[PDB]
Amino acid sequence: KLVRLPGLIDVHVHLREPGGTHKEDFASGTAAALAGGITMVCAMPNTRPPIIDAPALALAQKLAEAGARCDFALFLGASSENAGTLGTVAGSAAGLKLYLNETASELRLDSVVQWMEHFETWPSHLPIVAHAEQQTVAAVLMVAQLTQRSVHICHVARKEEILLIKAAKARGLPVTCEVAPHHLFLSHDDLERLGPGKGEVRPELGSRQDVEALWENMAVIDCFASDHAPHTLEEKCGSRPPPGFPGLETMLPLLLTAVSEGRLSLDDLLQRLHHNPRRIFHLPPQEDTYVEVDLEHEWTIPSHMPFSKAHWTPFEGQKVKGTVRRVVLRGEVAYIDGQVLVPPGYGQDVRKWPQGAVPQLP
Amino acid sequence: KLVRLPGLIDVHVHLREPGGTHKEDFASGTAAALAGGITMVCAMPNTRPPIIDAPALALAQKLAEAGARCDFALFLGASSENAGTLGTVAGSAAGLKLYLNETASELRLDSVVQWMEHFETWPSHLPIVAHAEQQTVAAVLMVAQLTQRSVHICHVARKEEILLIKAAKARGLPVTCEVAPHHLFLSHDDLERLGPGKGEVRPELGSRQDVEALWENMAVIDCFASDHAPHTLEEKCGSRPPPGFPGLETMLPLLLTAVSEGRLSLDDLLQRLHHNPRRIFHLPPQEDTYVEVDLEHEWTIPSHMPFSKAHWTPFEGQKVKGTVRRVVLRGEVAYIDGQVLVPPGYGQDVRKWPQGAVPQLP
Ligand SMILES: [Zn+2]
Ligand SMILES: [Zn+2]
Ligand SMILES: [Zn+2]
Ligand SMILES: [Zn+2]
Ligand SMILES: [Zn+2]
Ligand SMILES: [Zn+2]
Ligand SMILES: [Zn+2]
Ligand SMILES: [Zn+2]
Repeated sequence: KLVRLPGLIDVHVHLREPGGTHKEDFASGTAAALAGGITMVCAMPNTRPPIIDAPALALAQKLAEAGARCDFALFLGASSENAGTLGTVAGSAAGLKLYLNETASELRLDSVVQWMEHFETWPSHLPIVAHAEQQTVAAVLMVAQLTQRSVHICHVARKEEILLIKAAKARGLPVTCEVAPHHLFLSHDDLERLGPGKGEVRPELGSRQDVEALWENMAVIDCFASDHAPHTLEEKCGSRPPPGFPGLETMLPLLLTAVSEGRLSLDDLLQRLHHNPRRIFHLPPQEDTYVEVDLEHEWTIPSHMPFSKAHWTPFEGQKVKGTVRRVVLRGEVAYIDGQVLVPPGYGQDVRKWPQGAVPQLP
Repeated sequence: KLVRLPGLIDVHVHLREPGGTHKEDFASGTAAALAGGITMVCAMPNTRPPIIDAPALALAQKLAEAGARCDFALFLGASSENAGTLGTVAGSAAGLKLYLNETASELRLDSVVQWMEHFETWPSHLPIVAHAEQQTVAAVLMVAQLTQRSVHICHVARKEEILLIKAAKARGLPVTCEVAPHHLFLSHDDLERLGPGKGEVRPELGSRQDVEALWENMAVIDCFASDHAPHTLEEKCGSRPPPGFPGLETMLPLLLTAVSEGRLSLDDLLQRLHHNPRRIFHLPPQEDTYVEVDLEHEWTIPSHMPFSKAHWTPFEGQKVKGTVRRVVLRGEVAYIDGQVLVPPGYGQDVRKWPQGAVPQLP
């Protein structure tokens, strides 16, 4: 009755530690990952302090080693000050994250010249991912070409963006992309229900035509990734709502529902949650690691999933068919039927495994 | 000084056992694979007897288990009689092989309707690969669409074929392809030297414009695979030369030379010899498995490589930069500097590993 899947990978999560641990920490965020059938996560650098230099990465690595319940890699973040300074630690990171749109954070880049500097100085064999919306996609693609290397575009959300990427792929350009579940399963039609606080996310929810274009262009999507971005309900409904949705616990049930409806195949899902994450980010296999899912059980998403400290979900009320029943991680039962059974600290930094270093010429 | 690579995969080898063991057997062919930095091979079904039914597959599996030195999967072959009969054994095979052009073998299909029957009856979640040259590529793509599934095109050799595949990918069609080293590193310009016997291969050597088009369209190539097709020199130079070249021992040195010249990157190589083979064929990781190569050593390909029983090579006289120094397979030293150190029978059928079954809906 159960379907065995390999260990799934989410290349885009915000786990809030250090410095935002009321929103989530490594222990709670990785519990949510395991409950969502995810055994490896790549954590974004917009923490407090942000992971923009070697001391901050060293702290984050120890916090993750002590708190993570699944395996992980940590991104470095590009800043206005750190181009040319990350060479000694770069290979220990998941990749470099460029935040190219609106942020108040120390990740703000004020000029395309700063993007060029990062593309020129970051080691050429290591991943670069970008938060790049609308015309920014075209702009960062131009920088990538000028510097003759690849780029991965995070959370593609619009017809405009997926068609631009499609055209770049048709020209043989080295660009990959990911799409998040909210941009496949929610739209403007849902803003009335969510309200303007809860509904706040970047990239914003798309029109129905945006959603339909992402589905029609599934072939262009290399990865699914949650952009798990936990904030509490008080923050989402307060005066200055921060953008982002929690998503680890709902991503796989939503996508399994689509598989059951024939909207994409099981293989299409596994390419996008396993094989393509591995190959774009050079992430190693996990021995003795698998996920068992039940595809027959129908349930309704509640007002909050059990594990994320966000303690809310924008998918409340959607009917899904697909449940995570058991997760085994490196030979140990990590999750069964609503209970996480590996402690904080069971998870490891995959970039420290011999098989997890990115291959490079001498 | 040495570069560590993951265990490379060759999805297209002819190992001649059962029934052609003067040309190669599992033990000699897998020794050649290991010496070429390959730790997993997918063996084609055009043996004697051909692997076209369950009894023949059972024999071949035991011969491979007893003789193979690296890990493997075995293809089933489509025949004019076996559509609808392979369902119980299909999941144990690498995939189904369709030989769509000229053959005298029991793999000859005489009608496109027989291709349709195979596409309709072979389990939809399992791989199908085709030997399809020139217009046959377009024809089998049509059959795939009619049956709404994917296909993988073997040894793409021509500008015509790579551009057709490029156009299909631009339309979002589920097609992947592989290219063999002889179609990247040899051309018509080499037929004078090779002669009409040794030079016989299918698909035939291309023009210089064919070769240049494959390089220019590297983005369209999903995999490299040798089409290792050993025949003895007596056969190649005799009255009725069979088509095919040996290639396991020369593939990686040729491609490492191209990497050293900047013609493609190390990552481009590893996508095509590791990640994409894994994901197209659902081949499992190999624990504690890696290849160490030396990129500085220049050498000239001799008149025959050490291991293949073909005892000749069409690349004789080419200068290469790139050598396999050490192979470790599942924790054991399998090859060092010209000596194979695992015995016949060390290799295993990866389709019998729990992680090597192709995932499917219940
Ligand atoms: Zn983002
Ligand atoms: Zn991302
Ligand atoms: Zn994000
Ligand atoms: Zn890799
Ligand atoms: Zn062939
Ligand atoms: Zn092939
Ligand atoms: Zn062949
Ligand atoms: Zn797979």
